[PDB]
Amino acid sequence: GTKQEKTALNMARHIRSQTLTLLEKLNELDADEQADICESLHDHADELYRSCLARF
Amino acid sequence: GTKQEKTALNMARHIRSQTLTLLEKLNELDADEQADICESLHDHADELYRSCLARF
Repeated sequence: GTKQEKTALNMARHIRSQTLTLLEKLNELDADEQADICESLHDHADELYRSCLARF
Repeated sequence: GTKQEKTALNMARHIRSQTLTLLEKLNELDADEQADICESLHDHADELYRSCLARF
């Protein structure tokens, strides 16, 4: 049960995180156009992460 | 000229990358629903990355 499938559940996990941390740092920065962009980004990166959770 | 602004150009850079690498690994995996999800994800993570490039 492939190690390629787990590594991808893993990257998708970590991208779900980075995008939240980035989102957070961009609020701090009142870089708010870009905050908004990263909110979307985070929300599709949990959509993917959870797509991966299921199928895997 | 804040180190908070550079760290965020940096995370956004790296997320642009991970999503491509993830996208690639998910083609390999013929996990194609999820490939499609990550293509979007990549494409908004370059949209953000380049939002950051400008303003910063």
